[PDB]
Amino acid sequence: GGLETVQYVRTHHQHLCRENQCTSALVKHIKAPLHLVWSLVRRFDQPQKYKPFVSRCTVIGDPEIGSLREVNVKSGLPATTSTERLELLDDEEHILGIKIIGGDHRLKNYSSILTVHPEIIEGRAGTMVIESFVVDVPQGNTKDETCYFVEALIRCNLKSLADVSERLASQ
Ligand SMILES: CC1=CC(=O)CC(C)(C)[C@@]1(O)/C=C/C(C)=C\C(=O)O
Repeated sequence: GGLETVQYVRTHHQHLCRENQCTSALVKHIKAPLHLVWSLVRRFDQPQKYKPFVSRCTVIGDPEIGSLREVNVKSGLPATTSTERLELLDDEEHILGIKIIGGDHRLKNYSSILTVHPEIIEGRAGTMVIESFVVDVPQGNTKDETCYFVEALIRCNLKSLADVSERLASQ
């Protein structure tokens, strides 16, 4: 199911990419009810409640579909700021899509789709999160390098999402 979407994206989808584009998917299992995980992920205006590298986020007006956020990130990264647009938010089906449309970083034409799914983990309510992205390969890099570096960032985000969710769940 999870491993299945990951194999389809890394193979079929990667086959569909432009030569200067790459794509992958990450799966994370989280020992918390879907309501808790979804309540964190859906907050387009508050990524810093679980994304470890976001220092600041500004949204003017309601964080509704089509809005923009400006995020500042912590020191130590090849970036200081990113402007991102909310492309999709479906509270009934639990799907979130974003596109990065500006900033001083190296990710051009980055789009992500994140979905959240209910499951059982050791006889308890759990949640599976799948996040997939497509992004351009910056000039002097390869698809592999770009994918692995972006994957590291998403894994940090989903691990932190899991930690926060499971902490909240134990209450
Ligand atoms: C942590 C970081 C480092 C960069 O080099 C680019 C950028 C500033 C966009 C970024 O916020 C990337 C965040 C990503 C890929 C996904 C997300 O947050 O859902």
